[PDB]
Amino acid sequence: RMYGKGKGISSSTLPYKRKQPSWLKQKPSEIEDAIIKLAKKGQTPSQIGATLRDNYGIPQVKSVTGNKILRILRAQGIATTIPEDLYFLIKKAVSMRKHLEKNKKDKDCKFRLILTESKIHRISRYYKRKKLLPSNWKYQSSTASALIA
Amino acid sequence: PKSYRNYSKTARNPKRPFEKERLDQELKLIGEYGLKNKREIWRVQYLLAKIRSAARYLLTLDEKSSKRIFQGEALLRRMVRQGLLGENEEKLDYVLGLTLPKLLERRLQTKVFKLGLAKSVHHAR
Amino acid sequence: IYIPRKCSATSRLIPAKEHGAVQINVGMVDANGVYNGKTETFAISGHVRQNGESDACLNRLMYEKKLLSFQN
Amino acid sequence: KNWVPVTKLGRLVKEGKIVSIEEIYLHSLPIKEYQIIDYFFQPNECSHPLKDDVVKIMPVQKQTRAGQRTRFKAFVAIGDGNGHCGLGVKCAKEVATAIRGAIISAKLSLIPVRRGYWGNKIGDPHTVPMKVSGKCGSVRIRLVPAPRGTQIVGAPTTKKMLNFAGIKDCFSSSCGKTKTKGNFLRAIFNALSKTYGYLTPDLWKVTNFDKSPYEEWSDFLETY
Amino acid sequence: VRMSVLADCLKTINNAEKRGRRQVLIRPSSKVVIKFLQYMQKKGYIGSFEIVDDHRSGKIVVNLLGRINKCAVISPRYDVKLDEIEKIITSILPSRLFGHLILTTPYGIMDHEEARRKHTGGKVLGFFF
Amino acid sequence: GSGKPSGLRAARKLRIRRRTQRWADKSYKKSHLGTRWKSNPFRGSSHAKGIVVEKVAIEAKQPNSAYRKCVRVQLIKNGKKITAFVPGDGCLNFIDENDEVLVSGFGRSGHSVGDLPGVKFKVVKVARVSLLALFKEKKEKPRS
RNA sequence: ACAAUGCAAGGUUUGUAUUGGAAUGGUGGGAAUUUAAAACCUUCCCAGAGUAACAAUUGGAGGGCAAGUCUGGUGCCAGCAGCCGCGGUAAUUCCAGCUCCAAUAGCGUAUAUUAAAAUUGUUGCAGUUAAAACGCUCGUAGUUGAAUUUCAAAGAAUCAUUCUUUUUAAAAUCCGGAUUUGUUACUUUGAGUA
RNA sequence: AAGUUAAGGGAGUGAAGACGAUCAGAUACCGUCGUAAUCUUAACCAUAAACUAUGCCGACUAGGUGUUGGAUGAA
Ligand SMILES: [Mg+2]
Ligand SMILES: [Mg+2]
Ligand SMILES: [Mg+2]
Ligand SMILES: [Mg+2]
Ligand SMILES: [Mg+2]
Ligand SMILES: [Mg+2]
Ligand SMILES: [Mg+2]
Ligand SMILES: [Mg+2]
Ligand SMILES: [Mg+2]
Ligand SMILES: [Mg+2]
Ligand SMILES: [Mg+2]
Ligand SMILES: [Mg+2]
Ligand SMILES: [Mg+2]
Ligand SMILES: [Mg+2]
Ligand SMILES: [Mg+2]
Ligand SMILES: [Mg+2]
Ligand SMILES: [Mg+2]
Ligand SMILES: [Mg+2]
Ligand SMILES: [Mg+2]
Ligand SMILES: [Mg+2]
Ligand SMILES: [Mg+2]
Repeated sequence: RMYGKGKGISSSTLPYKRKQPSWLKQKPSEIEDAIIKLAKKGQTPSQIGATLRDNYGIPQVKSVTGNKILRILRAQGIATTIPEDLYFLIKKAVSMRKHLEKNKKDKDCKFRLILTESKIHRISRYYKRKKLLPSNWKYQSSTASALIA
Repeated sequence: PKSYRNYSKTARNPKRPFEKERLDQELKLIGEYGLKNKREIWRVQYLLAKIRSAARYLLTLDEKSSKRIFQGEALLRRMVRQGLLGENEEKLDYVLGLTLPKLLERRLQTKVFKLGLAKSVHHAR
Repeated sequence: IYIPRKCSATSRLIPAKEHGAVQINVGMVDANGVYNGKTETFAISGHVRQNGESDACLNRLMYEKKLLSFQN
Repeated sequence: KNWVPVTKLGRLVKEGKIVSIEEIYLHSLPIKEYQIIDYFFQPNECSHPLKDDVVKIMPVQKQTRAGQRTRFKAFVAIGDGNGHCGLGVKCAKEVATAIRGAIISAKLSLIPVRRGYWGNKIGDPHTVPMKVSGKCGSVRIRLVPAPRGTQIVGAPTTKKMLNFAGIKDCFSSSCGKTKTKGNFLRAIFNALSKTYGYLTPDLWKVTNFDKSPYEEWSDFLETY
Repeated sequence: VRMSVLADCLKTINNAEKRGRRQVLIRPSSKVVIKFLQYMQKKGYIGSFEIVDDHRSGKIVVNLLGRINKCAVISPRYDVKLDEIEKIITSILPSRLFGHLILTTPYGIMDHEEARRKHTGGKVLGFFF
Repeated sequence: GSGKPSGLRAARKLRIRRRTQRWADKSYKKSHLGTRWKSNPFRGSSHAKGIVVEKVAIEAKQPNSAYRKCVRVQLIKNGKKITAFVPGDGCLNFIDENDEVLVSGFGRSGHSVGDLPGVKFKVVKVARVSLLALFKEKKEKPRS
């Protein structure tokens, strides 16, 4: 684990066969449409994937549709400006900051806030290095709260 | 200016000056081949040693490397000339197998002693 | 030129002062069950004996021959 | 010189049931009696005799309620000068007795050491075959094989041991306290021992086994 | 974390040899590692090995002949010129008569002797005895 | 892990640590600090000439019992006062209370030698005659 | 140096005290030459060793470390001793004499330096307790960074191996044939260096 | 932890201090009393045998007895 002393290995691990299984009836177009609908309804990539797995009969959008789900969202144009994980981190940070504002003496929270900030800065940096974030994007503790939306 | 007439040490000293066995060996050598000091022995060791070093270096290179064939061959020839090897033992692995006796044999005094001329080594000298 | 002995299991090859290491000798059968004259041989190094894998190694060796039949 | 042999191997060796000490080494047998070793290396019959030396007689004190109580550890290296080296230790009250004990110990130890070659094989092996390294206590020594004309580059003690072993040409190292002579000696011995137990491309061959003295002559031992 | 897969694999192999295993599961296969293994096989030290393809970094399992004394990586893959080789080999491997010092060389990976024969030295991966 | 970095491009760290650490080596520090020239009577030299100021005794280290015969001398070079032990069975009297003595080290760089407490110097010539020669006596006699 | 006897030891020969003829530099003087002129070098001719006075020293002999528990003197004094130590009336250590040992026309002492030093550690140190893991985490530079992209295949020589030849895709170029295809590190050949 | 600064708080404990003993002496150990501190609030401090005296990430190697927290199966 990047920050704790946590060393767990709980993980999804996908099956050997990566051409979709026989029982999968859904044609790709339908699944794409479903994905789009889910996106519209406010769900994030991971969440969307989960929904697809559970509510509909489909293991992996990658086996049914050549593309992964983020890619298809992008194609359809409903991709977030601000990437999933990063966004989540930002939200968490914001929450922490609110708590701090409320409740000044919380040392552990402060420590954890610092850690989350650091992680954001890593993630943020990575995104900048690609082209998902713009280069003009620092993350600010003052702004942050407004950013998430 | 200084002269350009360069000069060189012919003999290295021991290292460990009162090792018994070595000393005894040296003394034996002196006895046998009528030598004046340990210095003579040291000088001959040095002479031998350079050659040995060269041989070692050559062996580190492979056969039909130009250097090995040329320089090694030359060395071998020199050894032959000196009366260190002769007919049977001319292969560059053999020039390592030289010892001090081999070299001392070819000293003039020793030769003289061998080929009649004088009753002794000392006498020959 | 004494060529030392190769542990038949692990091939480690075993020196003079090993002791420990053993040359176990297995006697053959001839149809009836009676002791045939011949003897099939395994040297076992000390290390394996110390470990306790020795028995396993022996079993494997037997399997490789025909002497016993289960492997593990 | 006659002695009533106790052990089976010894008994066998009493008569000409064994060719060489090589055979006994091969089947990793525990030599108990020094008499066996003596029999294998006599001045008559045999070629190279066992030249010995008291490399160190260190005095060693126990400190009882009434003063000191000195014993003398003797170390001895014993050596064929060709293949077989041995290294014995004995702590005893008198010096001579200790020395005597140590020679016996050395004989018991006596190990075959593989001499090999540097570079390529010409007449008769001379150096160690490969870099072998023993440790005992702090002192760890790494004999490295050398070319022919080199002597044993190494400490006096190491030189002494190596001549006995029958290595002519080597390169010593020595990490650790070499002033502690006994340990150094032990390390050297260990290194020497390692020479057979190394497993070179030479020895990939799986040559079928020889029969041990105990099965080949079991019938002859039933008489006694 | 991982850094040099190959090094780890070699360490594992060495450990297996020490124990006296027979089989051994080298856990992330790598082209380089495979090449190394092949080389080893060629010079007799290793038996068969069944590079098992997952759908990821593969696993190898490798069949051992009880024959390796040590095998190793020498990290910092030092560039090594053809003249510089000899000293390096002296430093490393136990005898001039045997052991192998494996270089990655612009003519694929090969041992020091091979390199010498060719003419090109290169970067030095590892070795065995 | 080793402790040290063994990267291919690591050289800067490797050099730099060594450069800093060298200074922990006592001998190296002695060689390369500038206080050598400052804080040393001979000022980086084999010997020095000093006129004598006082013939003096120095009591030895506790186990041994002697009064070692020293000479407190003033270096002409440096204006430094130093005790220099004088060898010989009776070689204090071979020198005068004001004699141009030539004094060497004792054998241990600065570090003091043997029974003597803090006398780091060995007078080895008086009025240009060799102390050793005088001691032998068959060789020479002190000119004055 | 050599040979005689005398003496010695060894399984007749080596070794070592009397003699005594051979050898020869050195040293002295002439030349020949050398050299700008001399001087040396070498060269020849006269001179010319037996205590071959034509005289070997230097530093050591407790250990480290080769060599004395030899003789007198000193008596925790003087002194020696790089270090450990020696000296308090047997000092194997001082001061001597004798004998021995080492290196020897050299041999000591000092200061510096290299090796010894894997005691600065790239190779190559150590960090529970010996000196040494920052109180802890984050963190920039720094160093380090999973796997993945043409794998392979066949023929001839040699003593399972070595060295060689041939083809297995795509694009541009040339009259179905034939021939170019990321950058740098790295490496190989060169070139050019007093 | 002590310590510092400022507000409260102030029971017990209790550096200081005071006696009582103890002892040749006792400015200590034992006892009685007893400020500072201990407590909170808001700052400083930035150190401890801050000790697993074991830097962190990684791979491998060997069994058993457990134990905290989940998951899987079966009784
Ligand atoms: Mg981290
Ligand atoms: Mg993990
Ligand atoms: Mg001029
Ligand atoms: Mg001695
Ligand atoms: Mg001295
Ligand atoms: Mg006396
Ligand atoms: Mg004396
Ligand atoms: Mg040094
Ligand atoms: Mg070194
Ligand atoms: Mg150290
Ligand atoms: Mg400590
Ligand atoms: Mg820590
Ligand atoms: Mg960084
Ligand atoms: Mg990679
Ligand atoms: Mg506090
Ligand atoms: Mg407080
Ligand atoms: Mg207050
Ligand atoms: Mg109160
Ligand atoms: Mg109270
Ligand atoms: Mg601290
Ligand atoms: Mg600590």
